[PDB]
Amino acid sequence: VADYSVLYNSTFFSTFKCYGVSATKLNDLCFSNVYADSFVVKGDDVRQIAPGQTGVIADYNYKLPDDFMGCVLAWNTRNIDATSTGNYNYKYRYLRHGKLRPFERDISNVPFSPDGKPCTPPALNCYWPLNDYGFYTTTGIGYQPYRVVVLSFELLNAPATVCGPKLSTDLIKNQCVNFNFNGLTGTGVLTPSSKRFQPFQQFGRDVSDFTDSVRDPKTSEILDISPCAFGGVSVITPGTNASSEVAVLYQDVNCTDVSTAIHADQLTPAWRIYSTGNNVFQTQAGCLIGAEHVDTS
Amino acid sequence: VRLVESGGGLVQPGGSLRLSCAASGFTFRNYDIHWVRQTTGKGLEWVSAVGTSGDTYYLDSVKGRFTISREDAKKSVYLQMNSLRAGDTAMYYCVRGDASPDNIYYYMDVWGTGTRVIVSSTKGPSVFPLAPSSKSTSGGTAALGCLVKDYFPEPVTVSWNSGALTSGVHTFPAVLQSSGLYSLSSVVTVPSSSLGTQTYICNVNHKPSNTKVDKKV
Amino acid sequence: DIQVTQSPSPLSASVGDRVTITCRASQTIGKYLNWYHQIPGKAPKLLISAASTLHSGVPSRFSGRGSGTDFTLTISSLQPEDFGTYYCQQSYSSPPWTFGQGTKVEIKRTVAAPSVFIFPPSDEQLKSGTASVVCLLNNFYPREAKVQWKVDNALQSGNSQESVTEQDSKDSTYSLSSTLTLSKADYEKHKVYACEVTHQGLSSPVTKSFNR
Repeated sequence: VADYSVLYNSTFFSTFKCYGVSATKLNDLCFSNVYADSFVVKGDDVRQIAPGQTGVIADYNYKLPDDFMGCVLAWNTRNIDATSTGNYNYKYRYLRHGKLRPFERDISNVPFSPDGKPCTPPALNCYWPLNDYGFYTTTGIGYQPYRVVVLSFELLNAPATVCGPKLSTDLIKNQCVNFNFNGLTGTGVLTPSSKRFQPFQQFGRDVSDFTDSVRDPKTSEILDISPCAFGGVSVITPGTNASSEVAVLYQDVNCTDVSTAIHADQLTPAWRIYSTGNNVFQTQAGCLIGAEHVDTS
Repeated sequence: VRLVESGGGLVQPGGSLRLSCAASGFTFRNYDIHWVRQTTGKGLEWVSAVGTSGDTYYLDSVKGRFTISREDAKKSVYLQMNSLRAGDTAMYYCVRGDASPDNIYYYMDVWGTGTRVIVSSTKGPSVFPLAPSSKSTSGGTAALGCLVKDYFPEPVTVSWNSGALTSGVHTFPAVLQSSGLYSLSSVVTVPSSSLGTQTYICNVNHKPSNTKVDKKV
Repeated sequence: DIQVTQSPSPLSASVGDRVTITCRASQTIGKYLNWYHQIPGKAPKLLISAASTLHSGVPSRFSGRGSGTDFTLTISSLQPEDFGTYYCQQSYSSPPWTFGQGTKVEIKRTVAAPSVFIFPPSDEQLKSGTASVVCLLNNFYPREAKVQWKVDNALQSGNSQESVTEQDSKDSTYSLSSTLTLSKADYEKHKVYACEVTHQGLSSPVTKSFNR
């Protein structure tokens, strides 16, 4: 699961080049197969790592097809791969018959001549076709060891082995919202309590065989969904011949979430010419929206 | 989906001045934000852009100088210009790129309005009056002169008596001189009878020093 | 990087429906090439997608084709409200995000004879130490004529600035204003100032001069 977190952060790379895939939109694609190619170049010689660019470090050491479709990186290591008394540790091939093929590696070590010529070290002009770099400390910008990491992205006919990261949402608590905790779908109010779950227990149900709570798959293992407000709304009418004002009688509610739903237009039986002036809450309240709680008898 | 620009540029090369790019009702949490430089006849080279993650890219030429910052809830993107040079004065835009399947390309369809950071310092325009009316050519056709110089900005217009006849004439866009100032050459076509008739008053205004001036040429 | 080039000369518009707007590059790309459009005066906008993802906003008449390394912009019958500079951007290299050069599509018009007029500097201008000779060139369609400055039978160049206006919607002509900036001493030293105009619609170069 390629997260691509170390590539965006720590902006210290010299050349962050992407050819086929977008440099920004990478947390959503599902690549078929990825590969890594690591090598150390000498300073400004990193100019032939693009499709079409030819030269001496493009057909003798590492080749590249016309359609690479991937990103490449390069970070400076002058303070690591450089000494003050000789850093002869990296070499490159610059003499070979023809050009290399896409994704080809050759570790041969033998003098080359396209006329036979076994090339005993002195024959007339025979020499080793491998020159060493000039890595030192007191040099210029164009003579510094650069480690180029080539990320070969592929989209061949294969299942989605490598994909982007899966960003989780925020934890909206104390509100009747939809929840999806890795398969557990539905709608409820996320509120904590004083229960004690076991380390191996992932989710928990109630006595009515209904999902009660579950640890957050993300982090901060706490309780989970509580049921929302519901019931049978009744109408209190003192008689059509007497008056024409009524009052809602929401069966079993706290008279606090219903007011928020009405003020935010969230309740299903939302009348168009209805308002709210006062809310009373008792045992089996039936919030009397439009009535006064007088202390008489 | 529409973006509105704000601010501008007045400081000298070597100071700090940030910009801003607003947003609209579109969900600005998964798309990207780019910047476009229009120098009115030059190249538009910019790659610096930030996304939802910690992606912080910069241009190869101007690297480590200009910082980028975006805010999802505020729906605003800022761009501070530190260590400003003399060859970066141009028009800055704000677009949004996106790919259809996942990564085909960048849309850059929705553009903005544009913002300029004119560095250095403004100048107060000067108008050369007493244009030659008839000294060598009396008959035929001629034109007057309301050439203006010594001004950094050009938010001006040349009206001819707010419209009196039906001839058809327009002004000329100014060009940047070697010293660092602009120059405009306003002309007007003469009617069949212009000698001893209604004159033309060049209504030059909108001076940075807030000093109006009018004179017949 | 991906060196992308466009047409060297802007192609005008006429009653036809065939243009030569190209977006050739150095390397080869399958479909990683978009197309934009910038109207002079306002901000640019997306015109043609990668030949297979045409979105809304742009009419269906504006088509797009491309394959291999030679890209062409097949446009239908042009409209007077669909003119401007068409740009294109490559999608094969993320760091070097560069746009096109510019392919303006102005409207064909009868080659018009440039109104050759010259205006000497005012007397009050010499009191400040400067002198500017203005030569007016109006009412001409071909935007290819360059102004030649000759002072005392000597060719002068480098100290002249020209200003070209946009194509008007009334007569479809252009207007050019060339100003020769000279010092006070160099102005008082010379007496003859001629403005040579070489235009395609003129059988002979019209040169206007005056005496100081």
